[PDB]
Amino acid sequence: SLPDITIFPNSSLMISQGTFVTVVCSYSDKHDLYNMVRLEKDGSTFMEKSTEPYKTEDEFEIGPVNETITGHYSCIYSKGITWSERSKTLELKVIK
Repeated sequence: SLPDITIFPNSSLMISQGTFVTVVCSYSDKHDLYNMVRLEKDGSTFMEKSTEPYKTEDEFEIGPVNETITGHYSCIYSKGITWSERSKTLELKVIK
């Protein structure tokens, strides 16, 4: 194999205007328990859908991006009104 590189901190990403972004929400171990997944942006629901029946990843394609896409994002998995769990938060900054 070729070498790899990883840099920290990596929670804040730069994204060019007109880019297509893919957000991959994932829930190891517990995915079958939750029937909805939502992408939260800046404290409110941005996109949502039913979870995949047979994979543990749920993708949201966001593109082409503009300035409205700048913000903080997290994935929340839920069932009904009572149960929900959230991921870490990532920051996107869209640049022109």
